[PDB]
Amino acid sequence: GRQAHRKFDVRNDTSTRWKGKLYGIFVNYMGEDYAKEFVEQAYSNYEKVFVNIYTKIHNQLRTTLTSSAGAGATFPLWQIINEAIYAVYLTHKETASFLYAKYVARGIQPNVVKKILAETGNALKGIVPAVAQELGETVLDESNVISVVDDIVRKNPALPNSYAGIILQEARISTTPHYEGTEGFSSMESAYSALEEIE
Amino acid sequence: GRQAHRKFDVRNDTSTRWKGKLYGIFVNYMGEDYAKEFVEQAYSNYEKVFVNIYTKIHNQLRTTLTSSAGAGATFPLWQIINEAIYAVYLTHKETASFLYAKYVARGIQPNVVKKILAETGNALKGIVPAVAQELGETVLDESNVISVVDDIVRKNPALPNSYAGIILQEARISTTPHYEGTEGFSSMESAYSALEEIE
Amino acid sequence: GRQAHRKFDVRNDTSTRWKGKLYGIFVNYMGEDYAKEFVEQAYSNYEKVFVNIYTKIHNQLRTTLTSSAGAGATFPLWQIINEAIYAVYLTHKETASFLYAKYVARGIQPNVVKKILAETGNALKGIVPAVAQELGETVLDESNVISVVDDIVRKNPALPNSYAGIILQEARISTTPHYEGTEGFSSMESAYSALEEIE
Amino acid sequence: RLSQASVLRYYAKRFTMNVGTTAHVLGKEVAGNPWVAKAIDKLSYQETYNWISDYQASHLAKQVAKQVAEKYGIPPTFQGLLMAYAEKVVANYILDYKGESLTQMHDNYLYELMQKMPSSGYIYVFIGKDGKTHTVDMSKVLTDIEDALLKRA
Amino acid sequence: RLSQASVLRYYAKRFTMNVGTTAHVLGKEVAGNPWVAKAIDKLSYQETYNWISDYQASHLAKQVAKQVAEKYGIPPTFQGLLMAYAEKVVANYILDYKGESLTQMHDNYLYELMQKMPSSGYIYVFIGKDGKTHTVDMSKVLTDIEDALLKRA
Amino acid sequence: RLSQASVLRYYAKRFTMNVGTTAHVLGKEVAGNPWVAKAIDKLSYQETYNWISDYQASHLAKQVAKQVAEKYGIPPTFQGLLMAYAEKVVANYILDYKGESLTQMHDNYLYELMQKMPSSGYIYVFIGKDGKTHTVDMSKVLTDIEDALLKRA
Amino acid sequence: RLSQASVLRYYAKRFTMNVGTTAHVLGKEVAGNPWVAKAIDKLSYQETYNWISDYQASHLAKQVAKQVAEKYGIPPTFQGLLMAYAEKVVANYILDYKGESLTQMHDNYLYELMQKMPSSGYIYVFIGKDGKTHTVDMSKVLTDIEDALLKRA
DNA sequence: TATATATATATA
DNA sequence: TATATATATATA
DNA sequence: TATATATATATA
DNA sequence: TATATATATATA
DNA sequence: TATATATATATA
DNA sequence: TATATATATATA
DNA sequence: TATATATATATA
DNA sequence: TATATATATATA
DNA sequence: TATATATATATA
DNA sequence: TATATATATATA
Repeated sequence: GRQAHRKFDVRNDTSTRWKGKLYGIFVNYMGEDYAKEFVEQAYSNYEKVFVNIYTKIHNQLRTTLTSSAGAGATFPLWQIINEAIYAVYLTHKETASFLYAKYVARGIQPNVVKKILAETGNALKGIVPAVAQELGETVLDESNVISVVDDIVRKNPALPNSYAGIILQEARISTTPHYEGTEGFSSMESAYSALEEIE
Repeated sequence: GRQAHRKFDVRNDTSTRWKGKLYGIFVNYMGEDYAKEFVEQAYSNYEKVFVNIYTKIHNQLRTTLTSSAGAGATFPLWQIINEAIYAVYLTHKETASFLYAKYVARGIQPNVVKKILAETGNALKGIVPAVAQELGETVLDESNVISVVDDIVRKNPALPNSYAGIILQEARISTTPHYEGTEGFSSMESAYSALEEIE
Repeated sequence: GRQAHRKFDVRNDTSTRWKGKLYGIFVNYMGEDYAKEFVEQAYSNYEKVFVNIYTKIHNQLRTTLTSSAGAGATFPLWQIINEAIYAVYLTHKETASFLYAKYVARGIQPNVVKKILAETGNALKGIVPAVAQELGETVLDESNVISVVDDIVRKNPALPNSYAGIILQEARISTTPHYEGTEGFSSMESAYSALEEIE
Repeated sequence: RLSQASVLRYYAKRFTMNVGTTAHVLGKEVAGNPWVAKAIDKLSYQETYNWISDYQASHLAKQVAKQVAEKYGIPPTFQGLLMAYAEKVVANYILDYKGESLTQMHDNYLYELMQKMPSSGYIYVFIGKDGKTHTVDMSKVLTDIEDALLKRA
Repeated sequence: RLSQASVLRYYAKRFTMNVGTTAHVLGKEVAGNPWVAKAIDKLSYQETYNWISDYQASHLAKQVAKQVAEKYGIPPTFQGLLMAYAEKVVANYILDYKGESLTQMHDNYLYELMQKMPSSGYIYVFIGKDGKTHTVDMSKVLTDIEDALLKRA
Repeated sequence: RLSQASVLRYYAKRFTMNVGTTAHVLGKEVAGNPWVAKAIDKLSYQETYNWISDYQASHLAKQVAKQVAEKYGIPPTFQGLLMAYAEKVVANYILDYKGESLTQMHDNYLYELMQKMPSSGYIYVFIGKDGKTHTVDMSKVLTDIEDALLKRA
Repeated sequence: RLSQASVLRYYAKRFTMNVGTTAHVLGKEVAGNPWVAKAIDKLSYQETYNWISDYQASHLAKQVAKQVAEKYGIPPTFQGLLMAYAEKVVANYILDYKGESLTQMHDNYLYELMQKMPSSGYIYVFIGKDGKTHTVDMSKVLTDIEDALLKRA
């Protein structure tokens, strides 16, 4: 017993693992040149969508989650921060009241759900530009989240699944942290990457 | 009889042995370029986690261990300094009283266990910054270790296994021994490495 | 005296014994090709009906039978679990009160009969889907079995013998244990079969 | 529709990706030996068995949807969106019961079938083959499809 | 779930890493010869035999956990965390007896299932399919699972 | 433990280092020809034969150690250090007799198993599965293992 | 029951297994020649002679059991279990005398006919054709069957 | 009991 | 060869 | 004893 | 072909 | 969940 | 290969 | 123990 | 490929 | 002996 | 790949 303790996370090499394994599988499928070219475009979309949104949200919410309902079994709750991104925001498919009514049945008491669903929006608005103007200039809190967030979904009906997908970021304007005047103020990893690259 | 006397330790070339063998195995798996790139990131995590913590702790504890229960069979005890790092600190999964009750059954008398579990924390606090503030400004001793160290685990419940993993060192601040004013005062090996490198 | 001790059971090779003997007999009857093809369809029905119902019921009831009236002569009683399947359930030909009145005359005291006839339904409802909804959401017990099970037979008159036969399972819906979410949770023999098959 | 050929067609195309994953960057060298062909053949047969053996629920729900849809003279275009409930209900509700009640799901997908006037967006108007115009409401036809599926099950 | 295909699927994927370790930086050259294919085939068969032959204990503990979990109307989400004890106990306690007693381990994992209010974090509330709300305590269901596993063993 | 697969696993990994030493800086060129594969195959088979054929003494001493260790309720951790004498004695003493007597070797390894108090370091205390505490002395269990091995031989 | 046809039916089916053992993997080639048919015919006749000639003891014990069983109005179901003693006694006791006494065997099989209440498990209750209920004890009917068999012998 | 080999007692 | 209720004599 | 080839004595 | 108690004559 | 490999249910 | 709603079995 | 190669038990 | 609790068999 | 290539006997 | 006690077969 007690063979090991596996850990699952984004570890600065997932890109190469994914690319290599899917190149090994498809090399027989199409030929060497096409297979080598294809995986780059295949991985670029995944990098643009999953990494830039879900990773940041999870990394933001880890601390408050461990503080709130920290235990071994945060598993039933881990899917809430993932579900709120897709169904409620970016598609407007499900009302927040409906999700609150649904997910209580699994047994988690209301206060934590109210805190999480509200805390997600605050972080999400900063990340995705399109959400901000639709949400407007307001501050979400568990006192009024169930009243406010579902207002938009009531006003606007179920959006198609395209908006969750590739059409997400291309048509909207913003500024990278490089500029000089925006909030931004770029992270340091862009320096370690260069330092590695120099040799 | 008496073929040889194998010795197992970190011997300034483990890096290249590991990299070479795992490159030889995976060269067929993915192709040359990906295989060559992958093992660097594969080994960097191991270097950052195992070498910077467990090696230092073991090298600190070797002398007092040989003094305390020095014999051929320090094997049953060698796993205690390894277990205390993972279960009690950095995850808070097991109370110190529970470990003391458990591990006596294998037959080691209490005094050595009390000395080791307390001595580990003193060295560990200096190494990992995150432990220090949670432990606070106190001095551990076998007189009060069983009373004090389990206080934190009582206060804070079982942390997830992520904290033992990659999330460990990146978000916390410190200073390398290079600076000029911290404790530090860098070791000499960084000179022999350069002297080798020059040719 | 004491030549041997024959045992009769389903022993993982009955299929091939049956197929081979009945192929040997019919090879003269029709010709080689038809004889080879025929026994497959001949045995498929037997496998679908006998194996999937009666074998499971008997294997479930063996332990409680040996506990209840365990002896060498469980022979007079062994036919009850077989009779209850056909006459009462799946055909509604005989009222449970009639069977209880009939079969006591052979001398078995009532309590065991009441326990067996009730215990059979609990296992049978899970196996055959069609029985479940007709029986409804109830729990059978010897306290009320003689009152409840015969209610259906009173309501619905004698069904034809077709329902006991081939029309049994094809028109009703269910899920194999493969799915992921049903009760199920498939047995392990499907692994030993593959392991044998690989060579 | 699927008939006879569909099982074979699904079977055939597993071979390439399966021989790819068995031997990763060694296709020409490995695939030559007959043994590996035997093994990869034998493996690719069980995947179709799992697929076809475990797909009956969806096909029977799809079956029940059709005759009910036809009785209202529903034109072909909306038949697929009606086909939605068939497995939207024979998967989430009856087999495993994810944590929802029926009525709220009924409301949810109806929140996907709306009109958007600013007409009867819950009662469409249709033209038949004979030119007789008649109308159907989504609410009642949906109620009919779930209770019919439940009785069928 | 595993059935039939799972053994084959585990068998197939050992070939690449095994032919890698047999000949390290010589794949194209070595793998061409039929003999090495025969040997590496023959070797990769015994590893699955050891895996499947020595996995029954876990599967039977997993089997016993399910029916007990179902009888309380436990929803799917917590069933895995209940599945924990199955092999947390049929490995450390009964087969080899690492140096612990049962009650302290029972307390330990319960120190992983808590609530954190500053509710009954040891008695959750659940909603059934019929809308009947009922509650279960973790302590008694755990006691039932260990003594049931012990009697089963 | 070793069973079936272990012999094959030892066989497979000799190929790389053997083809290395046959042709030193010519791997790609030489290994292509089938003949050298035949010869290096044929050679790497006898080394496993020598290993497995000449390892029985150690395995049987290891066998004898286990049942004696179990009868005192020795926990797993010390079983290896008890396993020491098995081949510390079936190699130096009985097969070839290096120039020592038994008692001094018995004293020597006991000079490796001590306690270091400044407890009964020759009589440890152990906790059983039922909670019954009982003690064993190393001296007598060692005497039992050597005379049992001698009678077995 | 056996009559006339039974001897022929046993005779017919020996032919296949006998021609199998005469010529093992040569059926088509060997069986063509008439001579082997003559010999295997002639052999398969003596086996039935040994069977029927040496079966009379069992049949006569079976004969004696019936009329005694009938006189108590025993229903058909238990008649076979009563038939047990017939040859349980005309084989082990009187022909060859395996090393047992009678009373202990009487106790042994009665240890196979019990009830298990936690009723008169040695005196069953029976319903006759006329509705007159009457009871019989196994002990006395068994005593009657052995002493009747002994006098008959 | 279920599998299928042949014969009787009224209309498909 | 099917569509229903009972048969007795044979293959497993 | 256990493996399976055939026959007798009552109902599945 | 199963579900139980004893049979005798044959294949290993 | 997002990435892309194949099968069903109506028109581009 | 796209334009929408749900599927089940496979590669990571 | 930490590194990553494959299989099971519920939803992202 | 991630987000959590335990698994058994393999590469170092 | 010391250098490192592979297999067995318990937990890091 | 480490942290301890002994193994047998191979590279120098």
